[PDB]
Amino acid sequence: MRVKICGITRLEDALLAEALGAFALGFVLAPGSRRRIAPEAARAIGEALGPFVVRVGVFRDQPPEEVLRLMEEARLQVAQLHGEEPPEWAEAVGRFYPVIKAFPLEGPARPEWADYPAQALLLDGKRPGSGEAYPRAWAKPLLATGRRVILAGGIAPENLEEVLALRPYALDLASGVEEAPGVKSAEKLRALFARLASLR
Amino acid sequence: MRVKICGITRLEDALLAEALGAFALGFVLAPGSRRRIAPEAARAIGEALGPFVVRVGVFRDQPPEEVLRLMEEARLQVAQLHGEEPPEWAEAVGRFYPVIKAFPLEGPARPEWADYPAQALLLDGKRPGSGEAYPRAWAKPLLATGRRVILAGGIAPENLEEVLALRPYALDLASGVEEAPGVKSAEKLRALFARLASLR
Repeated sequence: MRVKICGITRLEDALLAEALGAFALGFVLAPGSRRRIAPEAARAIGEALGPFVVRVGVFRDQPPEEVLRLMEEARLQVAQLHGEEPPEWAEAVGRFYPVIKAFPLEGPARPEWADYPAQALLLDGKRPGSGEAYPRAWAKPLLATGRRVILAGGIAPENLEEVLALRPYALDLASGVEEAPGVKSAEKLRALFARLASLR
Repeated sequence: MRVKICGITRLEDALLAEALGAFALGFVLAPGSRRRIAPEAARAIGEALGPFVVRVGVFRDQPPEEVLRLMEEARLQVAQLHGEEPPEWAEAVGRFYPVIKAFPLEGPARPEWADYPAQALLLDGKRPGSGEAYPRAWAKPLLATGRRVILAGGIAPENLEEVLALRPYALDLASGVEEAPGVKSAEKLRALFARLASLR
């Protein structure tokens, strides 16, 4: 199963996540987040990573002119629009980078989202980065569309069997592997990736 | 273990490699190569892929400005320099994209290659694209340096043990999983990833 570790703020965490087998790493550049990091910093960390890990930039309600300039600034490869950006904007950025669109789940997901112009659709719980989970089924309607779906929302090594069952494109983790918001736990990560291979 | 499937020329091959768990896909843009693909085609195939797979451009003795133009046209994320590119060129391309530098092995690897300015050093056979293998121990001297090394040169699901034992950063495959140059074999691709999971 593909795993993305979001909210990276330290070299230490990026390297461990990479070593454990993460396919992608998230770098939050949305002013006002509990996991925000300076673009220049995210780039420094990127100079330290290997070429086979995707660098994702996370934004929120920022004009394409902004995002594209930030993406370049931090030398990122994929843009995650976590605000409520217009498909027009997603399209403008999607013209330079693959785009992942975030969508809150206050219940069932409107299959019409599979219509949003993004290479991946992320199903996150009520609040963004609030470690709040939700019932596994709430993803059915979107997964049904066949679009690549990334499951997030309080995922952790404990309740993997659930999300893993749905067999989505990838899993996105943050709180589930942190000792604190923005700080990762070597142990948590270790077990997580230990569980996965175990559930081969 | 991280795996890159190089020489992609068809969407079906890119999709299968992605589905099987490849971390990266190679798109050859070097004139004279048997697995060369049109940059507009690499872009099109790119639009069909998920965001968590790295798109690599492969070049040979092409100047920075050409490399950068191609990377942009094909919308690729990492540049693989497979010729005799001097460090100056690697640094120039590296201002914008992570860089992988290939070294054709004709004997034990030079530890001083660790000084070349690239995020990863790829060890290929005496004749790139030939599918010819080489004594794996030859990788020791460079692996010893601690830098990220990617092993290539006629790797196939049949000889995974030896290179897997070297614990490099990643493995690069092409001929080992093809029915013909540029045309991947579904059977071989599945065999490879099954053999890997079985040797975890």
